[PDB]
Amino acid sequence: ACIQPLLEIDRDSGNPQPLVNAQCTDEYYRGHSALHIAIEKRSLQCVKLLVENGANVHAKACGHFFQKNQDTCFYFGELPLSLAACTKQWDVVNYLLENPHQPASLQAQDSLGNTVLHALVMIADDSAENSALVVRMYDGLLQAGARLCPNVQLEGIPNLEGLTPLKLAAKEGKIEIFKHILQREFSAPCQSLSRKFTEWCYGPVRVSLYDLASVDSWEENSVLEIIAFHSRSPHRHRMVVLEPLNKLLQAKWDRLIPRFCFNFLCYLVYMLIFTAVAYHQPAGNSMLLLGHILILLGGVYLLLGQLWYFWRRRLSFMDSYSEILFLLQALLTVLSQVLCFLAIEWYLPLLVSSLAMGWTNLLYYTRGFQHTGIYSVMIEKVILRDLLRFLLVYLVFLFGFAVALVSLSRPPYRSILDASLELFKFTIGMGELAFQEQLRFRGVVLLLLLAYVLLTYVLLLNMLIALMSETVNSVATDSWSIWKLQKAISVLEMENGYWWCRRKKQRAGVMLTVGTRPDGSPDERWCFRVGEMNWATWEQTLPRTLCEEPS
Amino acid sequence: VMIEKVILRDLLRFLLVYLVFLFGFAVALVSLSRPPYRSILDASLELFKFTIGMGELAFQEQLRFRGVVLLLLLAYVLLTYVLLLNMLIALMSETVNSVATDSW
Amino acid sequence: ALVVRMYDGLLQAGARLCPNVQLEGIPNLEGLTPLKLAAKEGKIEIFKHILQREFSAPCQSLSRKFTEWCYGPVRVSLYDLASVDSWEENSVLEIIAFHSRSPHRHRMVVLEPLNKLLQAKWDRLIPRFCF
Amino acid sequence: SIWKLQKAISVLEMENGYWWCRRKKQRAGVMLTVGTRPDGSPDERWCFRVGEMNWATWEQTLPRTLCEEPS
Ligand SMILES: C=C(C)[C@]12C[C@@H](C)[C@@]34O[C@](Cc5ccccc5)(O[C@@H]1[C@@H]3C=C(COC(=O)Cc1ccc(O)c(OC)c1)C[C@]1(O)C(=O)C(C)=C[C@@H]41)O2
Repeated sequence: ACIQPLLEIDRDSGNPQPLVNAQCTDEYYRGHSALHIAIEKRSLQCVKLLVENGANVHAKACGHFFQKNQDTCFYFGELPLSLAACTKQWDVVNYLLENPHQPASLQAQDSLGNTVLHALVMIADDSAENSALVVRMYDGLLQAGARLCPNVQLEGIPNLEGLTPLKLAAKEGKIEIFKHILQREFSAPCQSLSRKFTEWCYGPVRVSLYDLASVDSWEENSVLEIIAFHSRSPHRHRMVVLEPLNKLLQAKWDRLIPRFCFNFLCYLVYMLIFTAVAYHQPAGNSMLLLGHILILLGGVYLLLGQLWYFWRRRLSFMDSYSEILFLLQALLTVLSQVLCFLAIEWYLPLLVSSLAMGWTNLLYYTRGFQHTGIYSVMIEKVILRDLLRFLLVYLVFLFGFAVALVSLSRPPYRSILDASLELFKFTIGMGELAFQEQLRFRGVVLLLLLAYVLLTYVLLLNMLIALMSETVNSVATDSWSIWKLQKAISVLEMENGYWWCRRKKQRAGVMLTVGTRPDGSPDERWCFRVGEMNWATWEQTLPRTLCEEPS
Repeated sequence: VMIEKVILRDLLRFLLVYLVFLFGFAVALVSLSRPPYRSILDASLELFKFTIGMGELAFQEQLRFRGVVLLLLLAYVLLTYVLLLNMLIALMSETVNSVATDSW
Repeated sequence: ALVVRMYDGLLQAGARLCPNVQLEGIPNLEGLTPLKLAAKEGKIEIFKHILQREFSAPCQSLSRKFTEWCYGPVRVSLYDLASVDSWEENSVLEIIAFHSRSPHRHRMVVLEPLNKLLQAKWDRLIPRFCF
Repeated sequence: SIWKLQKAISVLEMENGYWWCRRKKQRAGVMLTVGTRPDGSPDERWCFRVGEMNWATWEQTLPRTLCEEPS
């Protein structure tokens, strides 16, 4: 009851700065206002009453409680309409849009650049209860924006990074709203906000068109490039399998199979030349000088290509494993030929080390096939995860027992390294244990060898059952989707061209008139066709088609 | 039935990967060792003996580059243990997620 | 469900009949209140009930879980640490750790007021562990 | 959870102190007034703050709060 007479009193006194537009002053709670409180407390009547007296509906609540990544904070954006949208209050959003005094604007964006659609992207994590809220409020705000301001396209407005809500949902890793936005069908009042159409439906077969406005890799800063090279989430291999993306990447791979085979044969010919030059090193001196020159050129080529990769689209151990191994082999090759040109005589271990490393890098090209590509994915995952803690524990046990046997044996076990070598021979199955008959302390040496053998059998058995428990309690589609993500990164690399000659890339998909716009010229969109077959289509209603007869 | 399905499916890609690793390391040891490892075949035979459990490794004390030979042998042993471990868990991922009526 | 229903009913009835006496303070001859007994004997369901307990308008002081504020979906909930804290002698944490003999000890450490408190102790004691 | 129990035993042992220096232990959590008792003075309890995020809060009934603004 006290609100209306108090505002009448504050208007009667004649202040220069009003009471109803009041901002909190603290650093933790800066810029907060009574309108944010009224929207938080779910009271529509107090919102109407504060609006009619003249509350600022674009008040930017920029406090430290209202920022993104601080602990136990609520990031809704700054504006009141973004708060009303995030807090599931539909009638408050409706009144704030359609009031006669001081209308809230959908184009209005916060200090971080985010509009209300970006905020609805940011709040989503995972549930039915969060996801249904976010998709319903997203669709409702788009339809309300088409009603109130038809010329503005609300999904075009970017953040301060330069991202639209679709690119933001791709980067932050939100699967549910990204999957909703890519395939979105609207009805007869406003159908031009759709991204999915049906071109024709002759019986059970039909042809669905998908829009590729920001999805195609032809335009810079795509969705495909953001999933491949800019997203940091562990959701990245799941987002590649979705409905317009899988067929598009399969089409690009089927276009680019010949260049993959050509790059394979070029690398194989390089490694055979490098093998013959490292074998015949020790007339023929002319052919060996030509061979050394070709190896130096190949090393400079691979080194510059990998440096251009790391400069261009990076800034990350498991994701960039292949590029690291190619970089090490290239640097060791160039360094070894520099030392052979200067004759520093240490060129031969670097030469054979880069030779072995270059032959074992031939498993990069086994990702063209599924049957062996998933196998090399598993080799990466075994080397990076499960081998290193085993080596940690094993080297602790090994050098503890080595120093014990060196110091207890006062010709057997002369030094720490020569005792480590015999204790490592026990692991292979080549090591010798016996009753020495010359040492004074024979029984203790034999007891320590028996204990070492039992402990390392325990360690190997543990490693095996740890891998079995990790693999048997795992989803089958994960290895398949990691392989698909590797192919997607590979096809986006082959599309960009070689480093010495940048390629002129082409659009994908046909250009056709999808409909009429609200104003003037008809809607003209680049679309990608996916054929579909469904046998329950006789029950549901027939959708509107762009064409009549299948072509 | 299981013998045929093990031979045709699992063993051949393992042999592919293993022979790539094997002959890469064999040519490296032949060229690095300037009486040990006299030829490509005679060094491939020793690196294959390491898989049986019969293979001899030592600090050679006559070659100039002893430590690099020892380091390459240690790396070969770890990589082949990784490959056999992978083959085993790949068969277990095929066999755990299968219907029991199918072999019958 | 029987034990939690009758436990709450007895607390409300004793709060009505004899208000000054607190029933949950009276110890056994072993020295234990019912929360320490539920922690010691290994009973997960009633221990989990007592640690997060909310009562209503007639008898509100019998709760052990309070909400300090709720701004939208976020809230800060206040949990009482009367016998849970390791400052006092013969705690619930000491009884779960040492004096319990059940096979259910490791399941009782993961409960909602305990997980955050033990993480907040471990993040403070990291440097002495490295030392 | 077995590993969490191991860290719990470790943090109790480090909190108790060494044998040669019996360390003085400190209370955890803030002390604040929760409400009034049925007899006389208000209740002052030592409490531990746990933050939570819940999107089912709108359909349910709103609980009693001890403070007004999030501070
Ligand atoms: C960067 C890492 C992690 C790495 C660099 C080198 C030292 C490496 O040893 C490891 C660790 C290691 C050490 C000792 C024995 C085995 C493995 O594994 C690779 C790394 C592991 C091997 C095995 O080859 C692979 O990893 C398969 C592979 C290669 C290239 C790829 O692009 C690839 O992608 C699928 C997979 C290659 C080596 O370079 C090699 O052949 C020699 C001489 C040593 C290998 O270190």
